[PDB]
Amino acid sequence: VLSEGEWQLVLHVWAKVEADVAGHGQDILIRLFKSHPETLEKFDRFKHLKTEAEMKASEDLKKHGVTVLTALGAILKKKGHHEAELKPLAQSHATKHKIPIKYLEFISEAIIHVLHSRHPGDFGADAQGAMNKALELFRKDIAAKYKELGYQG
Ligand code: HEM
Repeated sequence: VLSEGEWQLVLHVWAKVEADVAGHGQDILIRLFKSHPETLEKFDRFKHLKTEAEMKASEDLKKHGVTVLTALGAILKKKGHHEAELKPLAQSHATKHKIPIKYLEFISEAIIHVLHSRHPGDFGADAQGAMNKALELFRKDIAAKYKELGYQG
């Protein structure tokens, strides 16, 4: 369970992310797709993007980065009472999108990298530790849903 002080560190940096949801989303998806190319294969609509410049130019990719960060932000602001928000997400990503838990670890690592690039003064070690704990809780709760449905990752 994160303490209240850890949730404050998380939501203090996220309020910065929300100043520019679309640029943050771009940087995070592009990092994910470059570091782990297999994840790009899950998206029929982005499969055609071959270079980082093509990814940066894609309005559809930018739009989907806003979708992802908007849903994550809604979960974070629930501070670990996020059952209603998480359940629809785990069901679609297990049974429709077929995303293994491992890929949620990958995108977590991209999120933490981008936050540290863009917000050094609000993302020192103590915030980085709280954010890693929040994303682990996110993954742990999804993985429980996966297990129930027969997908565990
Ligand atoms: C922070 C983690 C993630 C969040 C909050 C998230 C959220 C979302 C949301 C809100 C949607 C649209 C509604 C829905 O289909 O349920 C979506 C769709 C999708 N997500 Fe995720 N997602 C995350 C991670 C991933 C990852 C790691 C992958 C793939 C490697 C993935 C693949 C997909 C696909 C294939 C779709 C449908 C996209 C389309 O063709 O319209 N998601 N995700």
